Amino acid sequence: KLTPAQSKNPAKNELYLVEGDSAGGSAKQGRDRKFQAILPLRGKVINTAKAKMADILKNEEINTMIYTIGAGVGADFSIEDANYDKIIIMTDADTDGAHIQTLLLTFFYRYMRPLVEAGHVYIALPPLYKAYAWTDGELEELRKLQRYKGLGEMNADQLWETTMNPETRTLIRVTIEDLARAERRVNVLMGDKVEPRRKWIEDNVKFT
Amino acid sequence: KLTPAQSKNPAKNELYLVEGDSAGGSAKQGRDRKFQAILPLRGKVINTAKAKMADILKNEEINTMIYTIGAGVGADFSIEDANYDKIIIMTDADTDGAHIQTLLLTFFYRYMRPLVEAGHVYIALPPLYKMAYAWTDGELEELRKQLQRYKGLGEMNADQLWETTMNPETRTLIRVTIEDLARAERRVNVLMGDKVEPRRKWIEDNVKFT
Amino acid sequence: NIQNMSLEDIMGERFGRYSKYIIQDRALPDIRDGLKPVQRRILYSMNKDSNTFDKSYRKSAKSVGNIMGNFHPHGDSSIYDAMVRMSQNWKNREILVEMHGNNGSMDGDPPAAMRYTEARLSEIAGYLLQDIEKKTVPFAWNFDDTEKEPTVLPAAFPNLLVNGSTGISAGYATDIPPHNLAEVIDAAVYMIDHPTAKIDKLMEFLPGPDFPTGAIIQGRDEIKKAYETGKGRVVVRSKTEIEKLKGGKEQIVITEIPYEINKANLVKKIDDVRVNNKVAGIAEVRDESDRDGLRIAIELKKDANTELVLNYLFKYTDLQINYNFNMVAIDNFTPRQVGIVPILSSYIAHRREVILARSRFDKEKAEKRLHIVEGLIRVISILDEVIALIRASENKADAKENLKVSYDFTEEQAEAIVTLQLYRLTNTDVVVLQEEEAELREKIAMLAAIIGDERTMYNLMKKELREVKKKFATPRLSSLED
Amino acid sequence: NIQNMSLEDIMGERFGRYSKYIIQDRALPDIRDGLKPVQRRILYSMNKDSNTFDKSYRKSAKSVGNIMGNFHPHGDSSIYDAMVRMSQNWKNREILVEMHGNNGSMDGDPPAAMRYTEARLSEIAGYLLQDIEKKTVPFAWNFDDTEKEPTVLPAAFPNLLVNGSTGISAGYATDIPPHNLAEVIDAAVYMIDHPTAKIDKLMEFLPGPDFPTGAIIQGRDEIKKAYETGKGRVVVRSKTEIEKLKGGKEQIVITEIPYEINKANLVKKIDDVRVNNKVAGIAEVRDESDRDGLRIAIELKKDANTELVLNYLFKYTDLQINYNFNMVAIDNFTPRQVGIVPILSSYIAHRREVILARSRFDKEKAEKRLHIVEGLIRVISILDEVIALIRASENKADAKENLKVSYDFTEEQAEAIVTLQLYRLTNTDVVVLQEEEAELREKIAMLAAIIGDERTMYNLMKKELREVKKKFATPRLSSLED
DNA sequence: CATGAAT
DNA sequence: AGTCATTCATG
DNA sequence: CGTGCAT
DNA sequence: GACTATGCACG
Ligand SMILES: N[C@@H]1CCN2c3c(F)cc4c(=O)c(C(=O)O)cn(C5CC5)c4c3COC[C@H]12
Ligand SMILES: N[C@@H]1CCN2c3c(F)cc4c(=O)c(C(=O)O)cn(C5CC5)c4c3COC[C@H]12
Ligand SMILES: [Mg+2]
Ligand SMILES: [Mg+2]
Ligand SMILES: [Mg+2]
Ligand SMILES: [Mg+2]
Ligand SMILES: [Mg+2]
Ligand SMILES: [Mg+2]
Repeated sequence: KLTPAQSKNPAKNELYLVEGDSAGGSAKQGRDRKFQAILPLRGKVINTAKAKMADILKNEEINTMIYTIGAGVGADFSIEDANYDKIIIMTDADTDGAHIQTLLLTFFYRYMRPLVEAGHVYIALPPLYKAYAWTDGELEELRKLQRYKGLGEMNADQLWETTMNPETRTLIRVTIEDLARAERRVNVLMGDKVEPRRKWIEDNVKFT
Repeated sequence: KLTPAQSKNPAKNELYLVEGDSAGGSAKQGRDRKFQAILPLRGKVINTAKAKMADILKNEEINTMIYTIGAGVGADFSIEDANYDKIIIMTDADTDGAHIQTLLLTFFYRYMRPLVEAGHVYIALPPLYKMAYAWTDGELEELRKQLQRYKGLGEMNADQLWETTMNPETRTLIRVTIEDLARAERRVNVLMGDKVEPRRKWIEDNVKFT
Repeated sequence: NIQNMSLEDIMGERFGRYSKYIIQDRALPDIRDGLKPVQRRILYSMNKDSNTFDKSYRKSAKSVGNIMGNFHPHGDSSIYDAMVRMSQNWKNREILVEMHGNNGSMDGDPPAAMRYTEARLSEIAGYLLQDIEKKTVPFAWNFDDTEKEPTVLPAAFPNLLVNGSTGISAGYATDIPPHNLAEVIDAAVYMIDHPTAKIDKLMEFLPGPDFPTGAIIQGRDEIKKAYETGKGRVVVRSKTEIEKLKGGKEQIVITEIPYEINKANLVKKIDDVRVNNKVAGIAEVRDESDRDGLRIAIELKKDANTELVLNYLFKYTDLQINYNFNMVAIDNFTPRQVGIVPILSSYIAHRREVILARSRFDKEKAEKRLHIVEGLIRVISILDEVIALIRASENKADAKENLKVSYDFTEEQAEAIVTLQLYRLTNTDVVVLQEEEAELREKIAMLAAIIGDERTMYNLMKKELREVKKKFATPRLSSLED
Repeated sequence: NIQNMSLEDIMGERFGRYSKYIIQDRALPDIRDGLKPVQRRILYSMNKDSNTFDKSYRKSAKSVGNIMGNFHPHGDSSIYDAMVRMSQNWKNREILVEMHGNNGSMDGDPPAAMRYTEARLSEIAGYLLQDIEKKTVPFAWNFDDTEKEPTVLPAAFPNLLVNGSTGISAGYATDIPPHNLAEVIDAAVYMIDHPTAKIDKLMEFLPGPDFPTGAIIQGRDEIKKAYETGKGRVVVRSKTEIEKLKGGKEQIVITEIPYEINKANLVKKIDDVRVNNKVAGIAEVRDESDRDGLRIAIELKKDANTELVLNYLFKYTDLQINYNFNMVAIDNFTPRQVGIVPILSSYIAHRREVILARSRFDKEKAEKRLHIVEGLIRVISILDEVIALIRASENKADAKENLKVSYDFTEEQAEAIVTLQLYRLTNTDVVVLQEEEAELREKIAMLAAIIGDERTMYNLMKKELREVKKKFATPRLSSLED
């Protein structure tokens, strides 16, 4: 599963959570091995609100993930005894990419709350176009095109330049602004109860 | 792995050794569940002339053939305690089909000599063509007076298979008999043996590259 | 180099993003052609490729890869598994794909791998695509922005009800059972003539679902409820005969089972009853189905209350199940729970859009020619002078200009005229042309009427629906009771 | 109902069938284009599909499936795997396929699945296909009998030596190492002037293999033996610098490794020595390769004999290995152990048949058009009369007998004239035609010369081989020693 | 617990 | 070439 | 033992 | 979507 950094270093070391064995592969290649580890997420991450805390611990991606971070889960969780200064969720810029970010984020909010509130949890924004553009508004300005359908079609030297280089990468930091407004938001989108979600979707999703 | 026949009976029961899971499954559907059993041969089969009897007993296909025919293997092989009265090798009509037939046969010869020597080992001739059906390019050209060119077993639907190859009263069927016992040990050893030079030479002497 | 966002704000843009997509563009059928985008892409691709009911089968892998590179940017497996399902005659009431080779069984053993099977569109499938080449349906760009693709098919029959849909998404799900082609068409034809038709009356034509696995559907009241609100729980029970056996013993013989039920798992779950002896009296369970018949014999013992056993199996197995209607579909880009009425309504509205679109197209074609033909009929009256004008012109462009200015030909005719091959000069027969001028004027009048008269139009629509019914109609399989 | 067969008279027929096939049509390359059939089909197919270096990438699944349904009736994965290799620049000296996305590594890890990757022919492969549209190569029917495929490609460079092969059949196997494209061409060119060239002379142009993986090759003697008999045993050793570190510690650094060797295993197997203390003084092994450069640091302890460590690693690991030539290929349909001369000769031979075939094709084209142009030149001076004559004809055919009978045009000329679009009568310019007629006569002259003079043809073949060398030539990567 | 398009 | 797990809603 | 087209 | 075993020839 895990491809580890060469040297153990809490202050610098970064953990990359890639959506896919395929992209997990371009990551092993493009990365800087001295301080960047790679853990592929092979398939959709379990929902850690809907499922039972029984089947939650018997989950491969949940085990190797609590164990590859070395702080343990729940409230038996020491953020001081971590293994990475940063943890980076890197997915396709697609819908399912989005969904995955959404499930990983609930797991960390639910079972490693310190990590997110300590600002150690990030999300990599890969490019949408190719100079490189992230917005359809950043492209038309670059017209003065190859359209990336996912990480799988990007080459190692490119991935590094655009989204893995700690000096060339755009990088989103997850923060908890209003703790209690984040418990509702999360419990409604990811909870066991369907009806509240439908209403949320109805009220916020513009089908046009 | 094995799909058993619904009624135990060494007198009628047939064992079908099918090339591959896809077609093994088509056969599972086309068979007559009362007396026909299917055993998929998933992949190319181990050369029991080259490999070490150790690595042999540890190969899942050979083990699950020997232990479903219920007669053990080798010299501790009671023919009377078999399960089937007809063992049918059924492979695509392609080269690699031909290759498998080569490997399965060398095995029975080598580790179940009594089973072939008694005419219990058959070979199904699937149809090569459909316009009705024809087996020989000659049996074909006669139909065009009275073409789907079957590229393998996996391209046929079950009611098709049953009618042309599995139905006992409609199937053409080969019987492997041994004529010259000492002239087989040599034909088999040349072709499937560990030594390479003889086999190269036999190919040079018999195969016409034209 | 690094910018932060709220958890509250990141789960928003992510889940809304995904939700919207998986609702509009994955899991749920367009209310008019009954297709989820993957199925549509599958049919449109195979069709563009001429892989049709009347032509040799293609290797599935060729088709699938072509779908994947042109339209559906996802798993080759997902795409295949979809293709395979549209070809299983026990999941679809009317299969849209014909596949040579192992494509599975009611025993639910997996289909042969994409590399083995061949396939083509079924004849009926073509009817879903009828007239697509006449600009009858809105097209969008593919992911590539290299090729257009249809957003909905022309649906010459009403697939949504005929074939069904299921049906899991986010905030919504969908379960619509299949129905008899003829019954559905009969209902739609009635609604065409009677827009404000009430359910009770539509149900004289379309009395219930018609599963392709047949069997017995119980609950006339809930069928009504469902056709009304789009939700409703009905019962589906297996077709059972009872045979006497030479011994004072009896045999329960199952011949049809409930839609979506796995025959192999049923047989197992029943033998489990026998093996655990939860119920007294089961002697043997025998799946006796062959390539041309379904048949499970449950041999009972002597002195064994066969009513008691049959009832137990109906309760504690899938020998009998409940089927839940949850008719959700996409009307106007939106997920919408709908019953029999907005469904037929949306269909009819669609077929109207199509027939109008199609007639505008054919009309525009007829006109463009009739225009040309007029020009030609003239040219002959003045052949000598037109050749002289070209002879005197400097080049295609100048010649066209001269025909316009000197003889009032239009561009379109000046093009036609100037690009005629020399041999055409041999001819002077104005009649044949005139015959075509007539045939064309008539065709246009016919098509204009359709476009300008709501009733003429609807009449055509009925006519067509009926042809489809005469051609593809087949008897019920599932019986009804309450 | 049943026929009997000898065990002998069977294995004979069966194994002979598989023997023949897996030799001629699977595991061994054609001596001319250097391709096994699966490779040739991939190439021919992608090319037919316009999937070339100059155009966008196609999703791989699309390329594969088209291959599998048009030419190669085998596993989709085998086809993909093959295609992937042709794109890996550490196995091919001159890669034939370019591929976007994870396509493996020297660390041996697996490429992304066929659904993720995009691909297209490299510009070089284009030259492997050059002129194929021109009837320059023998075609056969495909398994379907629906489409013709090529049995060999035109090969505008000598692929077999340049990219190598390998190689496992029945009774024969093959290992041919890759070679510097420019050197092979230099050899071929000499041999063209000097048919009877001894191995020694050729070796002044083609001194040995050039591995894409680089490194040091040792054994001039065995290289000759190989280039002479097809078999030989040479030694490949890793390229190695020695860096000083602070604290009196040294570091063995590896920058290139031996062909066909897995970097990742090599690294373990070395650390394996350190762990087992098999040789005194290793501090730590570290693969420090990164996206732009290979690099293995074997840092050793203080006061450690660095020449002892290096020597041990060379002997007991794969930091240095034996490459064995086993140059086998298919000549006149037969497997054939072959050295440098049977190869280059066969190539030249083939390059001949192709240039000759091509030159007829083009001549014949140019002849036919010259014929039409000759006719169009006369027409101009009699334009009016011709128009008049057509006007006076009853129809198309009659216009031609009339053009013939009255002006001795040929059928082919008459047809051309009579099918001319009217606007052409504004293009009445003899001198442009007279310029083409000249262009044309010269072209025909040049090609006829090629066809009727072996020397003239061979110089064409050299002009071209050189053009290719100038265009694709690159520096040696592997150094030699003896 | 199975459903069917998605990872 | 089959096999393994997860999302999502529903009874 | 590992290579690469095949099952 | 990565994993697992075979054939075949060769050091
Ligand atoms: N962690 C899970 C156990 C095994 N498994 C599957 C799988 F079972 C099926 C599939 C598929 O059937 C499948 C398909 O294309 O149909 C794809 N995948 C991969 C993308 C996840 C599958 C995966 C992913 O690997 C990991 C997960
Ligand atoms: N009995 C064997 C163990 C597992 N295995 C494979 C396999 F490992 C790989 C493969 C493949 O890589 C592979 C491919 O398409 O490249 C195909 N097969 C199947 C036809 C045998 C494989 C099979 C067959 O299944 C049985 C055998
Ligand atoms: Mg994706
Ligand atoms: Mg085959
Ligand atoms: Mg799957
Ligand atoms: Mg029940
Ligand atoms: Mg494989
Ligand atoms: Mg060594």
